Amino acid sequence: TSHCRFYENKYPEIDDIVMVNVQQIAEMGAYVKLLEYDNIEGMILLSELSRRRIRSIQK
Amino acid sequence: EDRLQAVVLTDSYETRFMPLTAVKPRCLLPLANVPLIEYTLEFLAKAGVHEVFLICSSHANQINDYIENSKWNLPWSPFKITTIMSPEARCTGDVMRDLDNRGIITGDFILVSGDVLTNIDFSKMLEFHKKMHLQDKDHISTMCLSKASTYPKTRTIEPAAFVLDKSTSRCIYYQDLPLPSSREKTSIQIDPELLDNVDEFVIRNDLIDCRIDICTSHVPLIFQENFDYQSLRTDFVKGVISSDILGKHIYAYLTDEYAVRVESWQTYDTISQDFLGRWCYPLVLDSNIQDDQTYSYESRHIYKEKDVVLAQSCKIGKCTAIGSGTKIGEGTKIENSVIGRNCQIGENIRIKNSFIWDDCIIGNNSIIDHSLIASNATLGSNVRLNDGCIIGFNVKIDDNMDLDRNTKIS
Amino acid sequence: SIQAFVFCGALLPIGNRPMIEYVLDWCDQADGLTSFLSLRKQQFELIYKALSNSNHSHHLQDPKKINFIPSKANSTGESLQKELLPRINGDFVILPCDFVTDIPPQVLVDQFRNRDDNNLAMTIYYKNSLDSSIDKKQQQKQKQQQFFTVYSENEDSERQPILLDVYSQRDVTKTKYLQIRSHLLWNYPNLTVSTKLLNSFIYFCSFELCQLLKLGPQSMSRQASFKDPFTGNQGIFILPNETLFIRANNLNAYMDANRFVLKIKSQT
Amino acid sequence: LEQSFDNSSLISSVKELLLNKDLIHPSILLLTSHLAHYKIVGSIPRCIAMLEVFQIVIKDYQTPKGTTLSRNLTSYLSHQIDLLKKARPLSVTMGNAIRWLKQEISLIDPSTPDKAAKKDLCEKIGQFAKEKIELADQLIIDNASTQIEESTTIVTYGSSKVLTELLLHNAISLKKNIKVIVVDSRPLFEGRKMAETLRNAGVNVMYALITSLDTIFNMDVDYVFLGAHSILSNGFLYSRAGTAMLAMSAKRRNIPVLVCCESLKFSQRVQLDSVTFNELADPNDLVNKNILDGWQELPSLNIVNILYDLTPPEYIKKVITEFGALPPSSVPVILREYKGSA
Repeated sequence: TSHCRFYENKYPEIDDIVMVNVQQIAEMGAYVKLLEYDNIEGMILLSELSRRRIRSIQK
Repeated sequence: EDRLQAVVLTDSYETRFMPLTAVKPRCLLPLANVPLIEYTLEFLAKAGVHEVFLICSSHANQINDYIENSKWNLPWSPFKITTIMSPEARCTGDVMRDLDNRGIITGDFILVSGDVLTNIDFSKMLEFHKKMHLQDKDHISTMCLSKASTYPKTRTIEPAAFVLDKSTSRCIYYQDLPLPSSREKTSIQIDPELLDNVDEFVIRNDLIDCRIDICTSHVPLIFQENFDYQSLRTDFVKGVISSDILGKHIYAYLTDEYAVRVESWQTYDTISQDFLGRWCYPLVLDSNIQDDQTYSYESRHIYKEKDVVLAQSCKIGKCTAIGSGTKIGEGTKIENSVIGRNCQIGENIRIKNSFIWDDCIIGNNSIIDHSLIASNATLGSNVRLNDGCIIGFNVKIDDNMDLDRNTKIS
Repeated sequence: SIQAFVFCGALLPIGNRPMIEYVLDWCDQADGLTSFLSLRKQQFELIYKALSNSNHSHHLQDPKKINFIPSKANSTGESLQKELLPRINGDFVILPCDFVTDIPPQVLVDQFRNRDDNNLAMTIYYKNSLDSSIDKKQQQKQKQQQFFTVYSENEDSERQPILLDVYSQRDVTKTKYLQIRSHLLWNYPNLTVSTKLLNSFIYFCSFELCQLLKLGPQSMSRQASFKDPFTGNQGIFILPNETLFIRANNLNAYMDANRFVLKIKSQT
Repeated sequence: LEQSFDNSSLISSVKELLLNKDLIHPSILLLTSHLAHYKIVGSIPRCIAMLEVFQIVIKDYQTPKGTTLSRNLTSYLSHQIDLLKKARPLSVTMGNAIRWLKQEISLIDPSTPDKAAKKDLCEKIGQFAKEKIELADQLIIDNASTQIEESTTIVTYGSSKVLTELLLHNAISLKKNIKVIVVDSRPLFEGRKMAETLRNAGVNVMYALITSLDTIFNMDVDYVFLGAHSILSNGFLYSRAGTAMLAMSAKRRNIPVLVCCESLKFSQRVQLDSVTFNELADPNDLVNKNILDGWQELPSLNIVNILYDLTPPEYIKKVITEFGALPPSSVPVILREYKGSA
């Protein structure tokens, strides 16, 4: 209807390279939605985003 | 110098207030809980006059019953007050030829038309008049006008072009001008033949009329012969400066502060909020002058008399006024709205921007916006008013009824 | 930045100095008076410029491009607009041909500096001066000029007065008899005109050469009808200005310049 | 002469520098004549104005013959600073922008062909005005909006700098009921600039004056907000004068006081007395034949005014910054941990 899969597997199977945007970051890291499976969303860790501690003014 | 005469000429604006005004005149309507004759009368008594002449073109008996029951037919009033009975609906002007046929007026006198409300010290207007006398022997009058420079376009009925002198403020010319709703009529004309020896003049729109003209007794005799005039300024001050009589110049004064006159409800609302706010110092409301009220003044512009029963859990916002003996109820809301004496407000009503007069039993849960209620017109439960309603004197309203914009019910 | 310009309009120098030398080296005395370049036609340049190029100790930097068409053979506006797209470097200033002043133009260029009110063009003027008495001449040619004289009461805008219209003797006062529009009376609600105002022709300028390329404002000749189109709606579009003062300055347009340099302008 | 405070040389009233030693930008002369003649500013309006006129003066390079861009621009821009120094003494939003700007001039390398100089100064100073000003203020809005309940009042003072957007946000963008009271002072009637904007947007503004300050607080009132010009190292606020009287009146009548500030505006210096480090501001403005003419030529008369004075930190309940809320006695920890390092 609106948007759908790439290649008939439900998730990005282990150690592939996709693209996201960061939605909000409070304490878990970002709630990144996957731009390839648009309506789906995952997340990501704070120490994984760079190595630097992210300022709120940088956040 | 002294022995100031005066004449107030009301009862020319009954076209304006037509759902009202057919049971009591325009001059007998309560602006702030008291019928606005004294808003002129206290002013021109502070001006120091010695006689006035109330022209009562309609409802002449319920003028003089109030006048004889006033504080002005008591033997220490600074002027004696006299009336003039009238056949109905005379145009203005011809009242002055009737005056000249009667022949009372000698000396300088106030041509106060309409009903005004002002703070201007008229004493400093005398020396402008006498400087006009000393520096011109061809004078007519002086016309005090306000400087409402921050707003054109919103002084409703007549916009005017008071084009006048730079130096001497002599009124050069005059012309009526159309309305902002009309995009069509776009021109005015000032023909330069009488513009020969002026060399410096100003043309303004930001001067609101207030019809307070003081003159000499020569100009009614001037007005006697030229019997073509029916207005005071659309015809006369044009038809006396337009090279018609030679050697008769008219002057006009500009003040710096508040001086205003009733036109209609889109001016009545504004002057009610200016007077009820502190924009009219010193002629203010809390001084308890007119019919010996008991108004107190909190902050946030609250006016309350004695014996006011404010019920629990009510809130009363900015710029309100409540007369004595009233009764509001639980859950009601008051904001920017004058409330008359001895009424009975019910439950949960949100009165806002509406001028409720005396003895108005308002039913429960019946919210009101701009719907000014005249005397004795009660309401009922769930009567949702809305904007523009000017519901008149003694109008019974049943329950659950809705109204529309400008529904001039009576 | 600033760019100067001179148009083309007794004719001899009276007060032992050419009239062009007055404007060229009295417009540059204080040091915003430094222009980028000035412009002039030829107009028998060997009489004027060969004497006005004296005393080379100020190091006068003069690229002066000479045209031929804006020398009374055409009206100034339509001949001028086709010679401004190759003549653009910033802000423009025009000057008349035989101008004279007494106060230097430092306050003029400063009044053109402090213009944060996103306006277009100030026109610093001055009326007729204090003459003696009733003239021993013919009828009084008082060109009725139409404008906004004094500063308005309202702050945050129009601290210099905004010009509104233009009409004149001999074509409007005998045909249309001083009519004034209502739309131009509501916006700017205090019109104030006078008749002694001498059009000083100074007429500073801005990037309205970058603005005007829409159709309609190219019809102006002799630099008059640029706010005479009110250009509102029937809110308000671009707006020019005006400025004037009280006394202590002089100029000349008509044939009273002889009495001016005789008994009003004495070089002492 | 009993306290001799009128001869405080922290401002110099000399004017009219005619010297053509340097290429002074005409836009910066417009900016100085726009500041000092008719004051239209607060502190971060001065910061944004100074920053977006230094934008233009770096966009118009005009480099000399033999001098590299890394070896001229700080002296040129300091001579650009000197005209503003003559015009009006500098804020901390002036100073903590210009020293950052000089540090970012310093890290350029002598290989720029004066084309990527735009791409690492214009874009970087736009990132400065984004980061340390505007989105920091967005964090101020999103942090202070949770500390206002519906149907309450706010007493600001003067012209706000950031919290005009806070009042507009909580008025319209969150639609909760609010009744702003704006109070200002002679001679810079800059609370009227807030009153026009807020009432034009349609919120219940009720203007006042600081002489009538008693009758504001006798109503239903809480949550005094205050714009800051700087916050000192101790906790002493520093803002437009007349702030501290409503601060001590507000703490006296046990209703809270807040200060909306950002981490660009904290200062390293220190004072505790009010008339120590301060600006005298043009004593002809306190007159408008006038009421009096000529305080000069009359022996033994003076006219003084003060722009800046200090509220003690006992009065401020809560300084709020874009990192979070904090007590005012704890401002050196953000002097040391976050200012400059962020």
